[PDB]
Amino acid sequence: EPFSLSPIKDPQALHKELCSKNVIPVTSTLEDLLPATQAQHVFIKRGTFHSYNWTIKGRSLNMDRLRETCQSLVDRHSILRTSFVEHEGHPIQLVLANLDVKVREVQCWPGEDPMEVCKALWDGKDWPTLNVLGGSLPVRFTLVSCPGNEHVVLTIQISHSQWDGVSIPKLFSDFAAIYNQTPLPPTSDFAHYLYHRVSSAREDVQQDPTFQFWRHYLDGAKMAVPFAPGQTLWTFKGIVPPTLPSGITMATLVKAATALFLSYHLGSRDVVFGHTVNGRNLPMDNIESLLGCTLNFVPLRVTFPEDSTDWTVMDLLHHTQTQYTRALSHEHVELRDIFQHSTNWPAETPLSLIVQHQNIDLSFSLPLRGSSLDVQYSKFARFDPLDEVWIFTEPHADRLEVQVCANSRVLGQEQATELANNISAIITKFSTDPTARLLDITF
Repeated sequence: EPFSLSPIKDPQALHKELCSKNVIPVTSTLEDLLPATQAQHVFIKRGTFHSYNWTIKGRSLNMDRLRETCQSLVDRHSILRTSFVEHEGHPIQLVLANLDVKVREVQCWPGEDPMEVCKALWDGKDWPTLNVLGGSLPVRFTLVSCPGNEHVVLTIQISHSQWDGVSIPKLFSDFAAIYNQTPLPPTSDFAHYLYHRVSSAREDVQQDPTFQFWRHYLDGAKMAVPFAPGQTLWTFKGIVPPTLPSGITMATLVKAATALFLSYHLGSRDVVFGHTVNGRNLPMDNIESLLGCTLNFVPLRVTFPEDSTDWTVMDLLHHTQTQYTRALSHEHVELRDIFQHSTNWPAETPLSLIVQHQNIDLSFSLPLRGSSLDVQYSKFARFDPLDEVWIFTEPHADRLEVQVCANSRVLGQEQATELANNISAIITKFSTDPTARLLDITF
């Protein structure tokens, strides 16, 4: 039932207020109002904002159909017609309906490159004036054309509060299908994910198997805390794609390497750090395909035995993997709720290190139908960490790329290079000799 999770006594008054301030269209209606998730808020606070860019070349392009497909795409997915604002200091999402999609359109001078126009608008105003919590719809479309309309760039702007690695290819395949006039099966939206989470929660938190699980999982844990800490720095290190032992995933290999790294530097046999889970293990219709950000950042605990047990790399890999798989049915709840209900830690305790293995599409396509129609993908992206360090790993065909992303005040360039180097060295060492004794590992 709509508005059943609204923290606002009167949602319609808020919508009317936004319309009268010319923030959202006056003819829109308010379909729902829900809290934004902690993960959505993570991305918003970090200015996480993308332009997904499609360069379309050929004589077959139908500009009117392209335009109407933008409208139909937004009709289909309510997350794309969502507006975000803050109240009582914490973020809510307003799902709009009766929303007219208006495309920003540019007809270029002869010889003027459409992508260069897109880049100028991006750098000159689109991301520098971004203010997602002001309520302006983050999802909006731009169409930049050369005089013959046979060289065109279509862009889709979007906040990472509105997509994730699993579902962004569905945005593109739905777009193509709508343009190609292929019917699509009905789908659920992000609001329905949120309602389903609440329906599976027990009213008495003490009786909730998920918070019982996290209390048990984290029992006796102490999470290390960085000492007090510029610009966003990305640092990359590529290695030969690791050979996986049977039954062990690439994500496990990366997270086990990170755990060993931390055990050494912290002088600890019991480490807790953050990692990204996809949040799509909830039993609900269309969980695999609904569009939105169901990502979660949750604690991963790795506990090493005493030296006498003489663990091998394989023992660590198996343990690390089950320390993830144990939590699958419980991984969808708010981090601050895990900390409030299942630990003695302050609810607003942040994760200071987050490991995210990208076991998602690394390449994208928009298969628009036409005799002569070439479509090429590219993107612009903003992302600015706060006090945390991110480690992303991308499993390409010719390399596993270890990426470190952190503010230079938190992790200086020489330090980030060393982190990426050490983590990648451990991954390769684990891969090269999975039967090695942990006590014998150096890096």
